[PDB]
Amino acid sequence: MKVWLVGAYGIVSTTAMVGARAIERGIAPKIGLVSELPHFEGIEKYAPFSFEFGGHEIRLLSNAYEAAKEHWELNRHFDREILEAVKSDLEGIVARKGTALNCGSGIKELGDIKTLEGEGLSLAEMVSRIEEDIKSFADDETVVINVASTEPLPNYSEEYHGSLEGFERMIDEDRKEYASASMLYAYAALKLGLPYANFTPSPGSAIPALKELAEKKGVPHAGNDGKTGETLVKTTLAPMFAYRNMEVVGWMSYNILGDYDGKVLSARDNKESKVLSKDKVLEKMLGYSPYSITEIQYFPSLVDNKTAFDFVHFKGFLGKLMKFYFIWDAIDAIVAAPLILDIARFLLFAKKKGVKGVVKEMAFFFASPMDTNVINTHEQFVVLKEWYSNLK
Amino acid sequence: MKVWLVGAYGIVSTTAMVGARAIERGIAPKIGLVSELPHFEGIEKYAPFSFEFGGHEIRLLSNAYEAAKEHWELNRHFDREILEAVKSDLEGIVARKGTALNCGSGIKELGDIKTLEGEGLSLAEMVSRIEEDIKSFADDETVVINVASTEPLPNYSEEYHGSLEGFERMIDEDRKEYASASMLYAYAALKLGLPYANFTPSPGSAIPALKELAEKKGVPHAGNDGKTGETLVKTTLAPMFAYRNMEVVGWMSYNILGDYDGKVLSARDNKESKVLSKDKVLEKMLGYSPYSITEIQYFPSLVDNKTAFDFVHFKGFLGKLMKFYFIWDAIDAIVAAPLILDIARFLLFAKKKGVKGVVKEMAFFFASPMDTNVINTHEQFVVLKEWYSNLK
Amino acid sequence: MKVWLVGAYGIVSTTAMVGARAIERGIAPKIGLVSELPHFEGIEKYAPFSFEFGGHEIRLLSNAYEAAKEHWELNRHFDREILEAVKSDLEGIVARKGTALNCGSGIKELGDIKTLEGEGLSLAEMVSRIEEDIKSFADDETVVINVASTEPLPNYSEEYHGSLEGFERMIDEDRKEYASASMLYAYAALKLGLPYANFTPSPGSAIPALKELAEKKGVPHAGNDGKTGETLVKTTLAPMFAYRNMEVVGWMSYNILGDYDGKVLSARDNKESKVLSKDKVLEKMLGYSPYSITEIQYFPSLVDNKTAFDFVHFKGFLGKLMKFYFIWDAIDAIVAAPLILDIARFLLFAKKKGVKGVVKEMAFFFASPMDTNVINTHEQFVVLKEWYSNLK
Amino acid sequence: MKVWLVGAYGIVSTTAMVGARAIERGIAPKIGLVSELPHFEGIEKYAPFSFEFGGHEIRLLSNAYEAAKEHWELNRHFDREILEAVKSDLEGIVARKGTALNCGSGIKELGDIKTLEGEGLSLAEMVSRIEEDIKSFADDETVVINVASTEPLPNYSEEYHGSLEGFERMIDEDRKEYASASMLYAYAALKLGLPYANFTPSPGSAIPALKELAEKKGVPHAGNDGKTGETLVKTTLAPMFAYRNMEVVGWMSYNILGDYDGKVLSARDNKESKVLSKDKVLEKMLGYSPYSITEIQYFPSLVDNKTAFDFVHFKGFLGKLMKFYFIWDAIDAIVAAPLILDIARFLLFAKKKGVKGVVKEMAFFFASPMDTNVINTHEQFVVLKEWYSNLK
Ligand SMILES: NC(=O)c1ccc[n+]([C@@H]2O[C@H](COP(=O)([O-])OP(=O)(O)OC[C@H]3O[C@@H](n4cnc5c(N)ncnc54)[C@H](O)[C@@H]3O)[C@@H](O)[C@H]2O)c1
Ligand SMILES: NC(=O)c1ccc[n+]([C@@H]2O[C@H](COP(=O)([O-])OP(=O)(O)OC[C@H]3O[C@@H](n4cnc5c(N)ncnc54)[C@H](O)[C@@H]3O)[C@@H](O)[C@H]2O)c1
Ligand SMILES: NC(=O)c1ccc[n+]([C@@H]2O[C@H](COP(=O)([O-])OP(=O)(O)OC[C@H]3O[C@@H](n4cnc5c(N)ncnc54)[C@H](O)[C@@H]3O)[C@@H](O)[C@H]2O)c1
Ligand SMILES: NC(=O)c1ccc[n+]([C@@H]2O[C@H](COP(=O)([O-])OP(=O)(O)OC[C@H]3O[C@@H](n4cnc5c(N)ncnc54)[C@H](O)[C@@H]3O)[C@@H](O)[C@H]2O)c1
Ligand code: NA
Ligand code: NA
Repeated sequence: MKVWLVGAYGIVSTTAMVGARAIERGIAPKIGLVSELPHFEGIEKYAPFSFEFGGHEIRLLSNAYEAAKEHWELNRHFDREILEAVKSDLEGIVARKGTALNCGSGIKELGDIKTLEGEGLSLAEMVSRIEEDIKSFADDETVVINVASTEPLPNYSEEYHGSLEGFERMIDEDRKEYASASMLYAYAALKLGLPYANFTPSPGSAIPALKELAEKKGVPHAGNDGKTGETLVKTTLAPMFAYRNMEVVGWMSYNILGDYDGKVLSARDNKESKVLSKDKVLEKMLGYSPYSITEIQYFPSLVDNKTAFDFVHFKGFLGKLMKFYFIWDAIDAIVAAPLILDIARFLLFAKKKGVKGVVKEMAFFFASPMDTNVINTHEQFVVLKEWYSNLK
Repeated sequence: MKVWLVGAYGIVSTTAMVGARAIERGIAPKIGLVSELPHFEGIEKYAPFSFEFGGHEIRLLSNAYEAAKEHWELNRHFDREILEAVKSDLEGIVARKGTALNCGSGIKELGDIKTLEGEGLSLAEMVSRIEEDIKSFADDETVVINVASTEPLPNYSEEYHGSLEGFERMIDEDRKEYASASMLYAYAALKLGLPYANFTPSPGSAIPALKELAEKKGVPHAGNDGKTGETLVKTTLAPMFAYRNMEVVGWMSYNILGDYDGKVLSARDNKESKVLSKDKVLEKMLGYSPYSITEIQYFPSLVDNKTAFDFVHFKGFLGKLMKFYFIWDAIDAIVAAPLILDIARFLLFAKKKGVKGVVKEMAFFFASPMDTNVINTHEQFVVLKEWYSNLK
Repeated sequence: MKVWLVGAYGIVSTTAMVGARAIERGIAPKIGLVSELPHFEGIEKYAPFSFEFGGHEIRLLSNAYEAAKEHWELNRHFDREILEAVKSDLEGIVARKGTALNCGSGIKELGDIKTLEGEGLSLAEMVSRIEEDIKSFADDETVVINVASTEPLPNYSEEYHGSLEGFERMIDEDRKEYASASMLYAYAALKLGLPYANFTPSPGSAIPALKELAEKKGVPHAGNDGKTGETLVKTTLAPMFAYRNMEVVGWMSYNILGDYDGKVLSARDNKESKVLSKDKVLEKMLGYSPYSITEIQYFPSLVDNKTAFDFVHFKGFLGKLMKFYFIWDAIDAIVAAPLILDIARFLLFAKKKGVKGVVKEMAFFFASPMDTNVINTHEQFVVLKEWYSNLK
Repeated sequence: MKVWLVGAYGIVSTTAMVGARAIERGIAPKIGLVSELPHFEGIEKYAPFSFEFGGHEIRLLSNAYEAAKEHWELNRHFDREILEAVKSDLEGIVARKGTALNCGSGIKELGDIKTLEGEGLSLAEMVSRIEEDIKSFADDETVVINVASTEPLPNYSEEYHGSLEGFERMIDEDRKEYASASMLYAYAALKLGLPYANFTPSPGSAIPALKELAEKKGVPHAGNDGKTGETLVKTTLAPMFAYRNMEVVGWMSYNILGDYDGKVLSARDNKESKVLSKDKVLEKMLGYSPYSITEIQYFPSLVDNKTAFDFVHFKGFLGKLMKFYFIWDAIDAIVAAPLILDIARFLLFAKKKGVKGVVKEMAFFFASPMDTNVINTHEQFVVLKEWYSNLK
């Protein structure tokens, strides 16, 4: 299958590419791949483990190997022998210039960038380049996945976001104020009849306009925002207090990280998308609102080794207060990268099975899952297993 | 309903009694009570929130109020106004002298004790006092729950434990070597047609002899070992790694506590029952065996404020190792005490609904649940909800 | 001796008062009192353990017992028997209405307040009430200590802060813009020839104008900002990396707390005083600047139980990076309150020994110590011991 | 200078060798070297940064490069380019067969070993091989440092350990029962007039017999047991509670590690040497005995990445209990290896300055420092600085 990655030179993107190749060459295990669990045996009938890659970027590098290597130098998150083994493969992956339209002040942290909008292109002209890029690469087994930097909250517009007609009128009118890069890539993917997933808390296809487009086109889509680390633990652990009839009175989540993701998320406007995603999970599992504080701060020495410190203050029998602490220490690209490959496979599977619109049953992968109130990790995994079984 | 508590003067026992009374008087909330979750509405039809208490003990105190107060002085785990409010009530609860037969070297840590066996009584004579004590208290809504100190592993015997006939032959023969206090209390309870639960990892009714007895008598029973803190987190969290196809390579669980439970568990023979319970959970959820280390050490300054430190070392994508730490800081009697009341209620419910034998669907309460391979906290809670629904 | 406490109804203030009385009555130990260490034996010759209290406040309560009780209800940070024992004593302590001039937006978090400036009083008129309040209480063994809410950074003024003449010209001119409450209380104390200490990071007497005043008057003064918890650990631990020739590349300090101090510090302008104090310590001990992030966030369930999470990322041999984490869990008023009594005693001692100006050798108590580059806790304690020895 | 390393193929030993070479070649910084702090400028006059290596071992490898590489494969604790750069250098370092006499049951965990005693050699014959090995390598700038596996407590003997005459009588009598490998290597080193240091808690030269020998020969010696991680933090932090007149009521230290050191220390007899060293530090800094629990458990996934979890329970003002937690996450060989080079340099310095007997002022490096009650890290560092200054 083919995967078009928006933000193709990112650490998550390049690790997914390195990882695909290393597994295909038989020099890495299948650990971390949800699609490789016994319950999903038979997936390879519709979505075998075989990947070709293309994508959009705004940072300037020659190919995905120079990109993967840049990240590897700072993080060393796979062995040099894996880097060497996948070199000629990744050297052949060359991203196309994309759009960073309305992607927030955090974008400046990426350094040297080139964009479609910086060429003077209108919305219609940008959509045409984006679509030409993708359609030149795409086949009948192609999926588009957004792993680009996190955008700020979009400028609100009922008219331009509320219906596909309104959104297409937005493009016709070149009303850039109400468009963001993530909507334009999603629009392009769905217009081309290609399954789409959003690994970020940027809007992407999560607006009614694009939800309507996906349904009309009969195209499956999924998101938003990878649930890889702290939020995974949060949606696994929070239910434990509810099952035991305890009240969570306070929940602190402090996340520190470096690298390009920490760098963009350090900006107050970009950060807001992520912070809301992380916070709002508690109410959806508990029914009520614990005093919740969630922060992300740049901490350059950690690079891609995002560390989270959580503190849960909870009441039990006779109103007595008690304390739980956790510290999560992992490489963000390690927990994220296989999920990209898993999502591509589940999207292709769903496409072949005639699924269209929001694949709500893919909630398990996401911190802000579209069209569902299933947030509990355990319930989500059951829903994913049962969905697949019902379609296999 | 009536509850006979073996280890009636313990901190868990006395807190359950204090808590029952405080709720009944309307000066405490219902927080911590699983039987009070919306899904279990209607339980009060069969098991209303109303408790009378008796029990067995070996430590010397006048009544359960002097006992509750002893623990309260060191822990202060409920307000003085709760202590005062429940005083005359608990003053009327007077334990009967029980047996500490083969309850391990840790028993010495309890200080001044008196026992049935120290009177020179045979197994048959001890069973008769135990049964006379219970039957004098019991009615048709009475349950027996063991919350006594944790015993060592029992002396192995196929003959005396393997069948009810063999066990009754053991008593007839006064073969004390193959009996423990927890089996004798369980035997007495089941012989009297009373539902029984074991909040400890002592054998209790978890031997084939007594399992056979419960079935024959048509009596429901449950256990073993309250899952209140570290083991709860372990059975909630471990599944998260499996769902994400990660390998747990190492799991450290270090528990430090004081008070009488830490004191008895400091003894190497008693400790073994608990350590096995805590450890064996991982394999049953994962399918394989992470390098697992579990320890309990006495630490007197903490008193009943058991603190656990856990460290999970795990592999993900491309074999990369990552780290998760947690620290649990709670009052053991706070997380345990409502479960005693919940168990009494669910046992009475099951009794009225014609349930008999091991109530495997009560696994949710226990670290070593009898007759089940359902260990996952989420699966256990679903099983408990579905069980109740199917019987309501 | 007598102690005038600015912010007399605060949790630190009222705990110091409760604590003084309880020790004097012989129902509490002397634990926590630096002035009670063997090395300071003989202090009682000049500053015996004997305290009378008065002070300024802006929150509305009848006396210091109602104030201490308000905090005790939420925190329970000493036993009810201590509360009862010190009741009639604290009932006789009645604060006088003070000034909250330019004390930042965080002041609004205190609820119902009354102030001198809200009466329409000029700077000269306010200074006269403040001075009349203090001088009516003061004797030849009286000290003034500021434990009021933390102020924002003051409005900068070379002219009005740079010399005593400029500062007195500020008052004559009623130029409120360049005055804050903490400077006015400090001015009043020093004008009255009374030793002064600032337990907060508010400016207080730490401006050249007031430093000049203290010298002229021959009066000892000390500050700023109690070093009680996270910053104490930081100044104890940081030196360990320097001694071992390791480079600290990153230091995260995250502090969460509730109660009135967390409430005022939640305001972005007030918070800035504290955050700078906490951060700048590293450079002064290390010679260089680790990437340092320090935050304080309100977290109401913790009340006065401030919890800090720190993360130290450090390089050693061959440039290899390593990790250290700590979690501090204490009651802020517990670590602060004895230091108030200690400071009063050391200030009276210094006064009797003819010390005047900044008592730099009291650095040990403070996170922003005036007139010194001694920050290391170990060096500070040696300096304090040697200072006292040289004057005893 | 030359350094003879007992346990030459260990991870600490081989990292010190790799590190020496990498610095000398100018491809690594001087971070981690105490001898490279500004205060020790001028050391290079007597002990320049220049190292040749030999040593004793019992595990079977061809040379120190194959040994360093074995550890590097599992730990990756320096870059492959460092490994490559120092290859031909380390290939030329070939250990001589040593003795593992009375080195405990933990020795079995090392796998395939060959020893002098396994040849049938008496004590006198073994001492002669050990001495011939060392004297063939040694010059006038040679030091012997023990970095071999930790031994159990020795068999007690006043006669054979109490005086040099008694110890030499032990050898003459071939009384192996009262000798251990570490005493024999130390004896050999001192008999040859060579400075000696013990990086382990094995006895080494810390018996009166050998202390007497070192004095007679006019030879400087140092130890015992590297203070690199948890014990360093403990001796840095404990003083903070004393300075503030707080009582430490409990201190938990839990250490988990893998690799050969964790493997040998997993044995109950070997472990005892280390556990006593770690524990006894508190009393020497505090004057009293907090309830202290210290454990070391094998945890193979961590390899040389020893992780410690500490919990400090402490009383302050009014007897209120408070909590401090730390987690130490480092590579043991990283914090240890430069100290080996530092110790060699300080020993050579002391030798040239006419120092003889126990160099008590090297306490700073050690968890069980010989001939001193200075345990506080801050006091130790001052003593080290002042010692050097007084001799430079
Ligand atoms: N565990 C995780 O790493 C994780 C978890 C949840 C969400 N996410 C989200 O996934 C995304 C990728 O994470 P990452 O660590 O790889 O970040 P990254 O910065 O390394 O990669 C993102 C890439 O996108 C490019 N980019 C930014 N805006 C673009 C645009 N408009 N069009 C095309 N390219 C653009 C950047 O130049 C960069 O190369 C981020 O949004 C992140 O917040 C990551
Ligand atoms: N969170 C928890 O507190 C928790 C969780 C799981 C299991 N448990 C188990 O529940 C039990 C109670 O815990 P606790 O903190 O109340 O301990 P506890 O020591 O305070 O109470 C146990 C009581 O049992 C009495 N006893 C001991 N052996 C007896 C015997 N053979 N017959 C009659 N009485 C006997 C003791 O004197 C004591 O009063 C322990 O076995 C404990 O390990 C507790
Ligand atoms: N461990 C610690 O508690 C600690 C450590 C370092 C610094 N401090 C500082 O000490 C101070 C007291 O801490 P706390 O917990 O008692 O806070 P608190 O809010 O309980 O007490 C401060 C009191 O000052 C009063 N106040 C505010 N502004 C005033 C003004 N201008 N004039 C007179 N009264 C005023 C408030 O009404 C309040 O009663 C705070 O500034 C705090 O940041 C505390
Ligand atoms: N941070 C630290 O690594 C640290 C801190 C304090 C103390 N120490 C001590 O330093 C020593 C070395 O630590 P390590 O991690 O390198 O352990 P290691 O096991 O890797 O190295 C020790 C070497 O000594 C050899 N050995 C054992 N007994 C011997 C004997 N009698 N004669 C000659 N060789 C022998 C072993 O084969 C091994 O190669 C251990 O005793 C350890 O406990 C280490
Ligand atoms: Na805690
Ligand atoms: Na870590």
